[PDB]
Amino acid sequence: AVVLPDWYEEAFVNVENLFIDMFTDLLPDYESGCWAPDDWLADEIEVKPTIWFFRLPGGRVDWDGRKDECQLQVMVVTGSRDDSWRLMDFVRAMLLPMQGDKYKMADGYTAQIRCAGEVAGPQLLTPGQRIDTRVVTATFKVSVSMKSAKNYKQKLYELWQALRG
Amino acid sequence: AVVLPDWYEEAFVNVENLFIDMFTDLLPDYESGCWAPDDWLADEIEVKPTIWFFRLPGGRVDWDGRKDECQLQVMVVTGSRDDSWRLMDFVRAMLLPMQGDKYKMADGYTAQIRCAGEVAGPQLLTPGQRIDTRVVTATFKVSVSMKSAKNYKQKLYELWQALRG
Amino acid sequence: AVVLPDWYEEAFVNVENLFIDMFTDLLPDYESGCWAPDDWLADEIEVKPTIWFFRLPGGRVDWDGRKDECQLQVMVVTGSRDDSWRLMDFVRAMLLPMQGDKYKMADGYTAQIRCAGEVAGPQLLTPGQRIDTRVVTATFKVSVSMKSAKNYKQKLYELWQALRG
Amino acid sequence: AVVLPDWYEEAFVNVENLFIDMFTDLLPDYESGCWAPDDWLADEIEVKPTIWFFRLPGGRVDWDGRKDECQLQVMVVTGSRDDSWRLMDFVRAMLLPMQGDKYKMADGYTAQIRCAGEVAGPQLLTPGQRIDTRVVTATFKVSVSMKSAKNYKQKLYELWQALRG
Amino acid sequence: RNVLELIWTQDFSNIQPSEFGGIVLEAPKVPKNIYYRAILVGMDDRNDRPIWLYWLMPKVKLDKLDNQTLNDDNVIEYKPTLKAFRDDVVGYSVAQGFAGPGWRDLVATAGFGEALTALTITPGSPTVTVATGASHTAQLLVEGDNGINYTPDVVFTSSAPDKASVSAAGLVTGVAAGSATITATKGALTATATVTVTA
Amino acid sequence: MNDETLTVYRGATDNKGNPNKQVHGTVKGVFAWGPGTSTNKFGRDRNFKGESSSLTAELYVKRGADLKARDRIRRANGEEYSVVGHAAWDQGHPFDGFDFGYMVFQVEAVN
Amino acid sequence: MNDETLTVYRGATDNKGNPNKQVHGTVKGVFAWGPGTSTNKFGRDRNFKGESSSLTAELYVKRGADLKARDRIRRANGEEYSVVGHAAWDQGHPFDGFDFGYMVFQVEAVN
Repeated sequence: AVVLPDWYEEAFVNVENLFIDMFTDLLPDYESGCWAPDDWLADEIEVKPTIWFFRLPGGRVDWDGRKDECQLQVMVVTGSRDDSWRLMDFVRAMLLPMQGDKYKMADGYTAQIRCAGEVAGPQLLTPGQRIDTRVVTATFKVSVSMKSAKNYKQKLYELWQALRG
Repeated sequence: AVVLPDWYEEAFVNVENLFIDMFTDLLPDYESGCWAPDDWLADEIEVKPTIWFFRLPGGRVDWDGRKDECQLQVMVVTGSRDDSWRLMDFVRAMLLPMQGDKYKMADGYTAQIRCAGEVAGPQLLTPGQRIDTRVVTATFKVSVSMKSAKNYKQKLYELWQALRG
Repeated sequence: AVVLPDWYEEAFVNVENLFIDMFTDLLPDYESGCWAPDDWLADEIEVKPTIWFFRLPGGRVDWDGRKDECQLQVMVVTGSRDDSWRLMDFVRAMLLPMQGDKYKMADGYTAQIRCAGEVAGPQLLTPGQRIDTRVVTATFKVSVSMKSAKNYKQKLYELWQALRG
Repeated sequence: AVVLPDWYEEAFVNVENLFIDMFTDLLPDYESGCWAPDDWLADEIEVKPTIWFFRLPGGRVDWDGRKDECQLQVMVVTGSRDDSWRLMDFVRAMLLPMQGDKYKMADGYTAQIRCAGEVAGPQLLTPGQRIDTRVVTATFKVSVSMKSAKNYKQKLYELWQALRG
Repeated sequence: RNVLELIWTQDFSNIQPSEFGGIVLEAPKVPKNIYYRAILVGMDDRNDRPIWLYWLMPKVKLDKLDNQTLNDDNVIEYKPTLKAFRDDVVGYSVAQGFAGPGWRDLVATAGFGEALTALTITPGSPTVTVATGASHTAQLLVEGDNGINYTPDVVFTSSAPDKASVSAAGLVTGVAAGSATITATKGALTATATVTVTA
Repeated sequence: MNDETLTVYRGATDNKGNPNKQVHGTVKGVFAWGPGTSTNKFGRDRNFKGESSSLTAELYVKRGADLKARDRIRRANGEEYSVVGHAAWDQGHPFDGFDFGYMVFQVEAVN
Repeated sequence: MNDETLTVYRGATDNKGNPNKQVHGTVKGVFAWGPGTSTNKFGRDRNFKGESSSLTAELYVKRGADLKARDRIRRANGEEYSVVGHAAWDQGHPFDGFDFGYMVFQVEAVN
């Protein structure tokens, strides 16, 4: 994959990964992800329910405040409008009342959701090529505390003071 | 359909469903829905009147305040402009003066409409492929109290403390 | 190349060049630049990671304040979404905590990043023709002190007083 | 050309003409203008550097204040990105520190640039049909004093008091 | 500890954390009059030569403190308004200052001291030994008429490095027994000197 | 026939969007740069800071070949293509049942 | 054949975007201004303060010639073109292996 420097440690959590883990624990059979899998698109007439989380440009990160704000778009895809609305209601009930809630992701790291407000409300999108799937989409503003606000200015200074200076 | 967890109960009402039930009680013969039925599109020259309710991105949900604000688009489809304007007048006269009004939906749940105001006024849209139907559309900002503001933090904490923790 | 007047010295640093040098020092093997090289586009199925820095119209330059503000868009291109998000996390952890930090570019000139905030958060762009590449893009507001605020009014006055005057 | 009335004298300076003269005095060999000449478009593989100045809708004229504000767009076209950025740096270092600076144009009239600030920062635009030219564009807000705020109300009144009156 | 001590106007030196690393910081009965010596250091860098602009307030004291909003999106922020008093020892309440190689460049233009017009190197004709004796090496100290030691700024070039070799630091270690002319290379100004070598 | 050896890359994109493509094997097919006496035109995004071009072509391969949709193929020339859609005309003649023995794939240039 | 000598400019755009193009040599090719009995139409940007036109044509050149993608060619007439995409029909006949001896390059007028 990517060979990051040895002295570097992750500072931001992955909001999409955190919510994918959360809603795979909450809904085990129904698959949630950040993408449309090739095998999920194989069946359309009898489509399995799914939830998609997409990080979107929104909110201002506060490195000094140890806050990572982002806009999250949740797309609930089911075979019926009633099922899509029920699943979107479940997602909203899970996300909206969060305030300083902790959650241990699959990585073993316990994140902390500072707050989760709604930017754009749910709406049933018009069908596209996939005609038998009813999708309900909503955008949330999710603020999550960073893993660590530690800076690596020392390593950055060492780099150019050893190579150039 | 969707197998939600056994400990979850519905928190938000369905605004589209609530108004569909309300206007199927108010107008029994005319059909209202959130979609264009396949059999309703079958006849165009002699088109039956219909009312469509669509939830749109608008208003901010207030979970702590037990408020669910949304923008509702009403589409009145009739065979005449005068009939469309009459039906839109009826819809406006029903929705606009609402203030804390109650209504028992088909589910047996009595929902309470906090307030209903108009965002975009009515307008007669230009005809599309369905040339003989005159459609008048308006958008309303509808606020409805939630079924319950109870949070399920206990279930999430048990979930991540039993699997990972 | 361009034959500038003998009496003119550079007044602004190249933000794109500065960050290209910084992230070629931080990430030696992974190539970073302001453009998509023709040889990098040659391999797509097994695509090497890369980072692109684009200066964008944003912020107001303050000549009297010796400040050069610009919006820098970072495009992280890897073969996997997880790798792209890790690399974008590394880039964010590098730029965000900067405050008066110094860096000696390949030209031998030591720049000084006044501050580096984020305007648009990271997001995974939808694939284009290069279907196997996952790109994560973010925009940063970067302010860097100018090389010199010295003005050349005297030379212009000499020019128009010798040619015309 | 245009046969203007014998009693009319120019009231505004041509900002594009002023800066074209200025940057043909500063850079003699490199050609600057408000247009792409037909002979300049003849060569692409070995393209000569050029600078384009376009007056754009921006800023409010103040006739009573003897001011003429406009938005000037500068397009630096060279065969290399480094050369384009160097020339844009030169242009910015010339225009930005201006404050009440006089310049004698080729017409023999000495203008006076009140101020020159940057609205949109420099940016490297994506290539079009002309693939070997790297263009860097930036817009400036240029304020220049008018030649004369003298009004011609006397002639206007005389016209309709002789013809119609 | 120092931040909370300033906020609460108390001395938390004796506050010993519990066995589980827990501390409680009681506010004083009457707000104490605790004085501090404060410095406000800032650095502006020209190329690689920094300018250290600072203030020296030797008898500051807390005056007021802004209200704190405790939300979920912002950390706790302490915003005291320190007031600078006049210390009777140093005799001043505040003193702006500048330092650094950048200030060595900009001091003549700023108007402090005489203008840079001449440069001289203090040893007129130094002699160094070829052998590794006491006088093997020497130091060159170029100093302008401004009274400022410009040695780090000025690079010295030797016409005849075979006899005496002088680097940018003015090293007079030497190579062979002989006399070499050392020219202190600067910009608009220049200085000249002669260095002899004798074992 | 003349044919041409290609390197296939089969894989499935997981729910998190990570492409997992590995060398599945080889396949022999004939590349067609147009539907007839003409050639497909290369296109450009015009918003990409580079000189990458787009192209759609066809790959006539024998019926029953070991090639599927979303299966990248690399030629010995270094060109890489992505197979889009299923095979076409992978059926016997309706009137007779005759098998021409070849099915055409739509390939989009990815380099 | 009639042919036409052209001047090729081969180079690689570095990471920073500087075009490093130099005279690689010469090549002989036959220009085709249309795919048949018609001619391609010149296009304009309509947002450019000038009189520059865009044309896409074809260049039939012998197989194995010293011409590649992103290789600018200048005719003796002074016109300059940019070779977009790879060569087309640079293959033998699938049924036999017959070599027609010519491959068509898509060229975009850049002047």
